[PDB]
Amino acid sequence: DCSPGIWQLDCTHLEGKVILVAVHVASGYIEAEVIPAETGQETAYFLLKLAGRWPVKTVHTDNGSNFTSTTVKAACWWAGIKQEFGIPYNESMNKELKKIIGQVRDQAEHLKTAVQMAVFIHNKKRKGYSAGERIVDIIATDIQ
Amino acid sequence: DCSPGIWQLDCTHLEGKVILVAVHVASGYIEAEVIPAETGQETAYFLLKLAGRWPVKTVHTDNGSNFTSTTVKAACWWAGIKQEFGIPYNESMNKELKKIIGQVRDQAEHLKTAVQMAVFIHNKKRKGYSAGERIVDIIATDIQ
Ligand SMILES: O=C(O)Cc1c(-c2ccccc2)c2cc(Cl)ccc2[nH]c1=O
Ligand SMILES: O=C(O)Cc1c(-c2ccccc2)c2cc(Cl)ccc2[nH]c1=O
Ligand SMILES: [Ca+2]
Ligand SMILES: [Ca+2]
Ligand SMILES: [Cl-]
Ligand SMILES: [Cl-]
Repeated sequence: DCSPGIWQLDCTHLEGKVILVAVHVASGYIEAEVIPAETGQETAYFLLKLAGRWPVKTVHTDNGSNFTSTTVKAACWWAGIKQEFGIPYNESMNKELKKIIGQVRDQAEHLKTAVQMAVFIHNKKRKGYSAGERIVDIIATDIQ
Repeated sequence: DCSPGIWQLDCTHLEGKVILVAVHVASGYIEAEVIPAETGQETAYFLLKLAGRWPVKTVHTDNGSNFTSTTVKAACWWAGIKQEFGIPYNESMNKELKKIIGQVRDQAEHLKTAVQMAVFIHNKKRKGYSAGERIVDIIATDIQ
């Protein structure tokens, strides 16, 4: 998709741990972190954090049951976030992010550190704007 | 100050808990969260997260000893962050953010939720651009 308010939110597993990945669809910009466990509390918290930082209008996921908890629904309600239905189920940021995580894995002891390093590398890499430059360009243009 | 790479990073205390607050100096845009405890590990982790999301060149703090830990220094080294020395010690986002936190405190059980709600309110409030609009404007203009 390409609307500037659309985000994709999924969890991946690595080293018996859970990584929450949010992708700004229009830009490829990512935010991610290791979460203690795959729960509605964690997801709702991540969403509130995301919505305070970017203009999040709609969120899609590849696992719809991710968004059934009362806590998630309350976070989306409070922040004014809707579920995206204009993206069908049939990218692979998860493999690409895991590729980068594997590249920097030894640069840190804890996976959570490695994940942030990978996010940094992903968002700054030019290919020629970076995802980080693209998101601010897309959002700033959408204001004016 | 007004350079687009300058951030201010402090901790506040509330309800026997610790809130890490990062302020984009040029825009007034904030990121914050409740951290388990006031440690170098927590600060370094916050900094890596921040640097992967925004172009962080320099960081100032009101408590210089915040940045003495080996872990913090390594995070700044890795991300290419320098300590800001162009801002002297003699804003009050901490009182203003605590004001908003107190306004929404009952809207959530856990302080960490309240804090994100306050960040959201702060960043979206027009006064007439919002801090959230100002930061993307400042950063996007600084690319082109
Ligand atoms: O390895 C981790 O997961 C973070 C970490 C780092 C570190 C911080 C930034 C980049 C890479 C590693 C660290 C670094 C030093 Cl010089 C000493 C203790 C340290 N202790 C830690 O826990
Ligand atoms: O109160 C918290 O700190 C978060 C939270 C919320 C909540 C989520 C977003 C905004 C406000 C509160 C919640 C909401 C419902 Cl409808 C049910 C269980 C819930 N349980 C929780 O832990
Ligand atoms: Ca319930
Ligand atoms: Ca040491
Ligand atoms: Cl280490
Ligand atoms: Cl509650």
